[PDB]
Amino acid sequence: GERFPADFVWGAATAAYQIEGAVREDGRGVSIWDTFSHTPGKIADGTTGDVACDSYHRYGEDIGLLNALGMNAYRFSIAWPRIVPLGAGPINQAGLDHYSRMVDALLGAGLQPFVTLYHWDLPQPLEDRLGWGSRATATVFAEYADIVVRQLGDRVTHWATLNEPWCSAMLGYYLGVHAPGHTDLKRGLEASHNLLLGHGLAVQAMRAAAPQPLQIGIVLNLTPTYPASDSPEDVAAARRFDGFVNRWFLDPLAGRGYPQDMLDYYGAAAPQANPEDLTQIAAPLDWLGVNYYERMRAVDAPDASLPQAQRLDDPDLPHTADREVYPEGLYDILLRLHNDYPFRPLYITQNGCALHDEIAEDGGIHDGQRQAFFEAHLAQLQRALAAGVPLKGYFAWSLLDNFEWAMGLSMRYGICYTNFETLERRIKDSGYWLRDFIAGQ
Ligand SMILES: OC[C@H]1O[C@@H](O[C@@H]2[C@@H](O)[C@H](O)[C@@H](CO)O[C@H]2O)[C@H](O)[C@@H](O)[C@@H]1O
Ligand SMILES: OC[C@H]1O[C@@H](O[C@@H]2[C@@H](O)[C@H](O)[C@@H](CO)O[C@H]2O)[C@H](O)[C@@H](O)[C@@H]1O
Ligand code: NA
Repeated sequence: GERFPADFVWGAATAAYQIEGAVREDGRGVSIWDTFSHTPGKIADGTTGDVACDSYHRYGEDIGLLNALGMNAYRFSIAWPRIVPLGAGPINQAGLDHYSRMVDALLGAGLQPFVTLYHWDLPQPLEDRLGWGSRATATVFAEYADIVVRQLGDRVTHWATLNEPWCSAMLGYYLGVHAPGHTDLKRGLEASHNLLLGHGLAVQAMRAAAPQPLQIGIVLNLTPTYPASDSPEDVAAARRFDGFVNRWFLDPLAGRGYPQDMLDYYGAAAPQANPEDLTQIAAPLDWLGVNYYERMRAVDAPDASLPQAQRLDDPDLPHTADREVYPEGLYDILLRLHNDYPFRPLYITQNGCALHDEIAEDGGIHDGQRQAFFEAHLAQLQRALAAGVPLKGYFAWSLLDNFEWAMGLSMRYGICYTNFETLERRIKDSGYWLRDFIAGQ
């Protein structure tokens, strides 16, 4: 009841800005996250992605970790700023050559590359022209996608267009906690539409530019939502939050248009989604990736910002450094995708947790709660497979401790510990647990 398919993808995941550093090297342009990180007060601990894990130079060390963990895949992102530094403008061949070498190093190690094209590092020049608030950014995103697949698509079969458009749109343009840091609902919703349109345009451009058949998907963060009580007010709140995070993206991707309950709720703040756009958004996916960290147990919050839902913590569930642990939410969300939506196959493209990790006296990192996190979530994946869910792989978040966006370097999600001063990496106990679990397969 333990065993995964022999062809199951086992990996760990990262994002370029979170790990690479070398922010001005080899022609790289300025990204929104460079601008944002360098804006006083935006990052909790004053850190930036300027060095991060120095993976631009140290990716071979990262490959060494993945090999030591007995993984058979690595999910990582390509930095648009390294490929088209102005966003819309000339290619930077040095950037493409870098990722060509990295892809070859992965394939040489027996690690399948699962490449994300957009993991939040929009070139700043595009943001100067409204960024995801402009349709033209979707156009030039698709051009970037074409450029990269033409060069690497002879070797990489598995691509994702976007990582987590809800974060880019709602955290970056509505709540202002992620780059570029805008705070307007209409801007967030407009951004969400142009992200989805970028996705659709990119799929078509990638299929046209591809030198071989590709497996193209999109990666969504999904948060299963539960009403804290069965009162109408709390059930409605759960429904609005579920629409805000999940259905807003799943439905148009599924060819169902935007969810009408949310359209009516947002009113004129929602974009004018003409039919032609929705057709483009609903391009068939070869796979869908799910990023899962937590559930939302919702109570009505009439006085809060839309969607007027607040989290009610449950005393019966333990917390990590930053979240409630709820492994069964992964089962629920997969069963929902399996039964309620058409996408298949599915991958878990990010799942992991943050702890107050410390190097112990013996030199290891004794992260038992993270081991238990993986054990429990993988148990729920076994249950989901048993129910018929077409799950084809699992990527642990993250390969190593990294720059976690607005939290900076101070929130450690790695299965490997990163010393940010020396840049040494050390496998945590949870990493060795994953190694041995995967090898039992
Ligand atoms: O049939 C299974 C595949 O269904 C695709 O979803 C399509 C969607 O692309 C299309 O817009 C609407 C039109 O009604 O139909 C759905 O079935 C998924 O994208 C694939 O992942 C899935 O394999
Ligand atoms: O920096 C830590 C990780 O934060 C996650 O963001 C979660 C998101 O998954 C979830 O859907 C919403 C609402 O429940 O909460 C956010 O905090 C990102 O998905 C990860 O990429 C990121 O590594
Ligand atoms: Na705790």
